[PDB]
Amino acid sequence: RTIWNSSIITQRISARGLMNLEDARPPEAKISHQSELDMGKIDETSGEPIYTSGLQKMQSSKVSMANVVLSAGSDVIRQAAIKYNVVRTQEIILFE
Amino acid sequence: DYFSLEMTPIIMRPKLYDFDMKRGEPVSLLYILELILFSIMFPNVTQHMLGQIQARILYISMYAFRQEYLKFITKFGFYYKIVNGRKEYIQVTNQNERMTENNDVLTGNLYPSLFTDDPTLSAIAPTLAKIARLMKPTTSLTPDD
Amino acid sequence: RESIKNMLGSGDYNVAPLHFLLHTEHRSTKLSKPLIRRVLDNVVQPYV
Amino acid sequence: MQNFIPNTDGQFHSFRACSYAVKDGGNIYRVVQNGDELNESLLIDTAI
Amino acid sequence: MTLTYWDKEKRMTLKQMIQQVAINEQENELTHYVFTTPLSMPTFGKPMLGYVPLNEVATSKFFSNVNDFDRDNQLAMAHFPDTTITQAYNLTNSIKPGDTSLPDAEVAALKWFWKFFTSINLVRQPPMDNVMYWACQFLSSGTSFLPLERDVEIVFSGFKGSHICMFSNLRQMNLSPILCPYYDLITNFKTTTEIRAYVDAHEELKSLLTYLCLCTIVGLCDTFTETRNMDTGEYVWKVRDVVSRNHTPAQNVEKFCYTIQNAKYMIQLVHVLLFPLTDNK
Amino acid sequence: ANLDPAEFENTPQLIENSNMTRLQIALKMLTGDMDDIVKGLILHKRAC
Amino acid sequence: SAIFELVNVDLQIYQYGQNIFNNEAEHTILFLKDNTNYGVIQALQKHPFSATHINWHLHKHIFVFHSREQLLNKLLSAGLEDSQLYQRQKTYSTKRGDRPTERMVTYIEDDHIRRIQAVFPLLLDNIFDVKL
Amino acid sequence: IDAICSVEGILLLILSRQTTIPGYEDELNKLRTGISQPKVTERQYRRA
Amino acid sequence: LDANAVKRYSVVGYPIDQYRAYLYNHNLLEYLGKKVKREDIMSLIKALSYEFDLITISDLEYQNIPKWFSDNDLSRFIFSICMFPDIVRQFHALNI
Repeated sequence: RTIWNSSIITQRISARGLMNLEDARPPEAKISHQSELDMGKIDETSGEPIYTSGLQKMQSSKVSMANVVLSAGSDVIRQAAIKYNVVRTQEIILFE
Repeated sequence: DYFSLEMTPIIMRPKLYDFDMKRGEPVSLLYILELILFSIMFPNVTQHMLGQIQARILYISMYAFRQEYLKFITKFGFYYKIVNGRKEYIQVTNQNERMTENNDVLTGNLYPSLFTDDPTLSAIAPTLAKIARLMKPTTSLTPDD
Repeated sequence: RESIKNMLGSGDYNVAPLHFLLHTEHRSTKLSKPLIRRVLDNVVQPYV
Repeated sequence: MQNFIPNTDGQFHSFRACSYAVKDGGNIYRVVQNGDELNESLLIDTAI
Repeated sequence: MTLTYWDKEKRMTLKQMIQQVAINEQENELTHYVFTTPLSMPTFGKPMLGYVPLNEVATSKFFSNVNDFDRDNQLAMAHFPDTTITQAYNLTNSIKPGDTSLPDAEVAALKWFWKFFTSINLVRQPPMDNVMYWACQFLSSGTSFLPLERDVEIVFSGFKGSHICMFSNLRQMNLSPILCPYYDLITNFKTTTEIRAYVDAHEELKSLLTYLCLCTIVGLCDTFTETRNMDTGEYVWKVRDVVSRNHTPAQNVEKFCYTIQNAKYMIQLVHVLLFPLTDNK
Repeated sequence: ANLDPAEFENTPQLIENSNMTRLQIALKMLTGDMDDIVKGLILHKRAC
Repeated sequence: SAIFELVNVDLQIYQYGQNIFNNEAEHTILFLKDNTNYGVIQALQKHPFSATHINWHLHKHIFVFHSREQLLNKLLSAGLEDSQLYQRQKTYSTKRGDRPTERMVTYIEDDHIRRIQAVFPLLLDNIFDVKL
Repeated sequence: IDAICSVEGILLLILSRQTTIPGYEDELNKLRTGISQPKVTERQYRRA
Repeated sequence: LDANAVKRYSVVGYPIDQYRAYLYNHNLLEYLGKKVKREDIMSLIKALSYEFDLITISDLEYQNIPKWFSDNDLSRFIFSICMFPDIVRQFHALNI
């Protein structure tokens, strides 16, 4: 081989190898980082899932597929319809 | 249907449908008389519409009585609150929105003005004591053994 | 409740929705240990 | 037999319409249902 | 224990309070203002019942410039002295699952405070130059409350600069079971002397409200600049001549694009939490 | 001041504050780890 | 009081100067809906040309001008008048009236008008042969 | 009119190096590293 | 929930990228919550009509009315009209 990466090119490798070469852990297999499996509460005001430690899942610059989502159910297209009642007070022309 | 609506247990506070009134001319007094009759004929349903009737009659008075109106506001502004047996009056010191009708006026410690005597009400703004005294039912109270 | 109600008698009934001028909404119905109490100044009093 | 909630004591002084209500573990259902709520079956006219 | 001030790196709010510098300048503004009873102006006959939270989503919704969804009377369940509070600091009128309420004094204090916060755009709050004056007064002279006699500039150095994240880890910060005993002291009629002794002693809330007044002034000023020392990840940002060149909220959308009614919220805040330090009515 | 009404002292807010959040989200996402471009490398022959 | 409680709008009226055969309103005074001070500051914030005395009548009236440089001359005239008043006050020869001072306040952050109004209260000694 | 204003704003974001947003300021120096100011002019602006 | 006990939404954990989840929570929490007063709608429909009128509105609950305010309104206007004068043509057309 001739080429060689000079820096790190593995940020998108969640897991490498599900084998068992000796019926145990392969001595160089990689399970995911605990950072990407965090499910923390969300501030109930603006979503923004946060890690369980308190750090927000928006600043670490590390993807993670373990967050939470909202769901409405049965009323999202309840459309804005109101009714109004008008009443005049002064006619345009009197004596008429 | 209106007549039967007299007795069945009311469960949702009712609001009046139509309201016509000329701003300056003295004809609106007809509308005042209309609701006076509607009160003297079904004293029950009025017991709830009291909230709306407050603001409506007060508006109409304001355009047809001025001394009485603003003097009355000054003293007996808008709401009873029974503190401990006494009755403190809270006002609305702003013509921001006086003609509102949605202030849960019949449940909670918040009573409408115009109605409970405080005999000083009369001899302060006549025609308003005269209105109020005309509407209270004063028929009876019967048991139903 | 629907499966049972179709096994005691006949007909239909609702679960206390709340109306408005145009739309209705179907409030939740759980009813664990119902109690009747009087509510002075929109604050449930204890029994007396 | 239908009518059992009286609608007035007469005097338009402190009436304080009935206030029993069923509490059901946090949630509370009222009998008279204060707040902005009605249905055209109950919006009444005066010209009648 | 108050909150680990986050930056991608933890903190304790104490490093982050000794991190700054408050250095004075010329042009003595011999303009000693006066305090004022903080105009509670509470009223409306349409509340929101149920379980209203009172700690974290509370403080965030109110002071993190999050959605300006009219943020109205929902706190009106601070009148009606018979409501209750559940230890998670949920204000309610019906404790459902046999959950317990707090003792009295706590309830009195907490209701007092939020009651002061109820209905802003009917409150008649004082112009903001004066509240800037009081804020810098406090954080400069200390709890002694001597007039300024000078003018002051604030400067921060070394943060992986994220003043937005300052406002954020504010958004994630609880305060009620921190400032409860303080307003409790103000409820049962103690006096300026002993409560100053108190605030000097406990010092957990001292750091807090130092940070809080600081954040409100940096969010409502407009003589603000920032810079990144481009050799490391370290921002130095300064706000210059805080009290003389500021008379209205800000709109420069480069620092913290701040809306209006939440700004009057914030000034009500600093007003009503510096109130009990000072002298008579 | 006080002639220019209040908000002409600077660049005007163009994008709405709500949409700004959606902007920030996409930015932080597409510039995070999901990036691909990488700099530099080294040629060398080895039989490893 | 009765009027304001009955209408709830700010009330604006003009002043058409001397020499009757003129009708252009050289300026306009304006009465406030809430005689307290907070309302005075409030209404003064808007209305991009404004001024008010220190006399108690402050609580009931604010001024509104037409231009940028129509302020200057009114401020200078009021300043000359305040000079005369300070003088006649020095010897306790105050006429049958009030209004301790004549100078004005404003919120125009104009370098020139602020320079004038700042340097003024340090020259309240001399007499300036007003209009004679 | 809000739509046209937002269009103009978002387009103003990826050009005109002399403007940032209150925060990141760096992934912008990741994004706009493709335009190569100042080779950009009208013909290009209108196409954008 | 809320008073009157009407189910609004339900929170639920799930495997999904952080950004999409942030967005789903955000636009939902936007669709909830009173975005405009009542007297405000009153004022609008008053301004767009005859000058001697009384107006009454009803049931501004559970209905989502998109806001047409901004502290910047004047700024965005003066910016638009300045570099795109053709807009005044359709202005005039609306008026006619």
